[PDB]
Amino acid sequence: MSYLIRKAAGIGKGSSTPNKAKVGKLNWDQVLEIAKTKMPDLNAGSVEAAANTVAGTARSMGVTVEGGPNA
Amino acid sequence: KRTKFRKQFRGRMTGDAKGGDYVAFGDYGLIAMEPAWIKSNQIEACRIVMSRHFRRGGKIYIRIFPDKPVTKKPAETRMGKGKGAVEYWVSVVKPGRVMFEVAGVTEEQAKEAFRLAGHKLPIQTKMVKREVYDEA
Amino acid sequence: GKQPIAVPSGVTVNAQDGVFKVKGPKGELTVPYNTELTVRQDGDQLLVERPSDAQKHRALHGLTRTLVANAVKGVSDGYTINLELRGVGFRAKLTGKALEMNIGYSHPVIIEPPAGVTFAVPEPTRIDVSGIDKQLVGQVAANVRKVRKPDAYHGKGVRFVGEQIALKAGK
Amino acid sequence: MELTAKPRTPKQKLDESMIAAVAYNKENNVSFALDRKAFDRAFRQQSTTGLFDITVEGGETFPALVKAVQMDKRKRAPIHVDFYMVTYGEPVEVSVPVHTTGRSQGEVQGGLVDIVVHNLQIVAPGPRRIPQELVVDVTKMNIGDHITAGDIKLPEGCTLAADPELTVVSVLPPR
Amino acid sequence: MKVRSSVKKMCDNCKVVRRHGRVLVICSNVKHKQRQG
RNA sequence: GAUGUCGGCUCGUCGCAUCCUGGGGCUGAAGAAGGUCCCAAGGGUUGGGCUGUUCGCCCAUUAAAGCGGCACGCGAGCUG
RNA sequence: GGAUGUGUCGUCGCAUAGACAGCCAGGAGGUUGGCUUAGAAGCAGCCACCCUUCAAAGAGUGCGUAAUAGCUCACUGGUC
Ligand SMILES: [Mg+2]
Ligand SMILES: [Mg+2]
Repeated sequence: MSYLIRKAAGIGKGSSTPNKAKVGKLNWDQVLEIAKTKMPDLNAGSVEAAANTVAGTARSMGVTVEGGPNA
Repeated sequence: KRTKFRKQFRGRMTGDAKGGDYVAFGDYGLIAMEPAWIKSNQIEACRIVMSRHFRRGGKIYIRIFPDKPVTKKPAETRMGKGKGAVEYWVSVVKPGRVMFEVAGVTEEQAKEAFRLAGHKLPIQTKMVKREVYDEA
Repeated sequence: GKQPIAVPSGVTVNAQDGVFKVKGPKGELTVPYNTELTVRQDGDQLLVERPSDAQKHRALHGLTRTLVANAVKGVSDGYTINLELRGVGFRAKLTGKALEMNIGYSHPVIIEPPAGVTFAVPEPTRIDVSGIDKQLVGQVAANVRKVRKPDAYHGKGVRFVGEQIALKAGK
Repeated sequence: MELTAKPRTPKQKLDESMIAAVAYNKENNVSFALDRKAFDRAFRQQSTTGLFDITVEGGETFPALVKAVQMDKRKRAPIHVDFYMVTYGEPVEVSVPVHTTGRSQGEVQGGLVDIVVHNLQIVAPGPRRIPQELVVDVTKMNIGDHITAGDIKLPEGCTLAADPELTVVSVLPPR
Repeated sequence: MKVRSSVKKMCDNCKVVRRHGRVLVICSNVKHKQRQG
């Protein structure tokens, strides 16, 4: 999971402090190719049950969230 | 710790706490239950203990201060004059007085941090919180 | 709390005065207790009532009831402890009424049991202690356990058949 | 809130679950003998910002607010209460608890939220129309961010008794 | 046996059971054995 | 109008906060050798070199070569 | 300084819609969270404590290994 974000955004290690100087930003369509290769291991239902779990790994790593719900 | 300048020497006497609230500054506090002479190094022990426990923040309020000179026994004597200023500095602490108060740390993060500090003190103590509104 | 007592067939509780006597098919086993607390058969089963509810009365309550159940289950079917020897060369035999162990010590250990208690050995690396009173069987087996306590490095010694032992292990 | 007698001889209440108190406005300055347990249970809910209907011996219901409490040192238990007899249309200056809402984009960064004034003095609100709390947003704050008097929302027709540039909530750095 | 004049709770396994008017501690781990004399 | 003062010798006895020996618990206790704490005062606790020395250092052994009290125990007992 | 010693009064909760304890049984997918390193995976230290499935499982408490695994708890039903 760590390598898929590191290759797409262009990260080497991660982040020493995930609260101060951030890392980068990614788009929502990129989440489709991560969950499709990691679908047999997933216990989740369909569509909404896999799109929300992947985004959480970008939190502690330092990669900023794009868009989200409402408006 | 020690004061900057003054008079040099003093005296000694006791009766119940004068100017020591409960709240103000912090959320939780530590209160003396017995009358004592709190040494400079005694406070410096408590500061360091609580300081370590919180790691980063320094949200500790030291309400007491060693504004008092104490003297000592050069080696034996009595035949001769008044004694050495430079033994220690003290804060006269009467029951009720708040010595220390903490900010931002949790209930337990304070119960324990004060428990450790108590063990470095020459007197019985107790932990306190809110509802102290005389003047603000 | 402690309240219900199951009393099958050959039970005969003659709890007169301070001697709370219990006669049955597996010999006569007597057991003494406090008179300050009440005890008698209420038709089919038994009950041990307590007067006060402070603490000194509460403590003797649960104790008095378990001990009567122990004396009841005693004269009913009986008590039997299963012990297991472990370690190279360790073995036990029978010399009449006495148990004889050969467990690593320069001389062989012999244990003559007290009254009502009986020793038995199926395979020479297994000991069986059976008798009337739970305490006497408890002690006798503990004395046999004392002969060699299982060690923290190899568990060699006298253990409780299906007994679990933690192993330190140095070298 | 209920109470009995009122003399200057307090041995009849000393050992008992009672606190000697008073209520004043500019007419009746009535002395008390209220229940310690009841006053404690209730005062902790209402504080100074709140008031309660106090019925004396028999039936004389009066609305009153808590002015000052003089508690015993050594044992933090209160010993004397001062009540202020509420009018109808206009009250006094009331110290209001300054609380916080939401996380700060500075608190998570390295520092922490420090409420300098725990209670705030406010001019002419109106009695029975007094703010029981004082919610203040902190989210906008970083490190070196102060919030003064002229930055706090006052609930309908209320004014600040304290100075315009008096620091209320400041977010402080680490160590 | 670590004879400490101030026996306190270390982990959720220690059972404080008194003996002949003295504070004694019985626990699963052998190092945890605390007494006052 | 006097309670002889250091050390030694002689003679003992007593406390235990135990040096040995006895019993235990934990151990970073495999065994052997230890460490450490608890219980324990019955007996034991070497001979020399240097120094008035107590002390201490060394030699050679030991199960061990304990620390203290007794007017820094003991001069109507000796030394000096 | 310490402690389920008994006596009496208070504060906070959880409960016959069945709790505390106890036995059967589950143990989280992501993920060997990122950093930090010769390795640091729930468990040497810096930042957070987000998500999915539901009857439930906390980037998780203490032990174990050199890092793993093991074996449990915080939480979830039955029997009571
Ligand atoms: Mg002289
Ligand atoms: Mg020994």
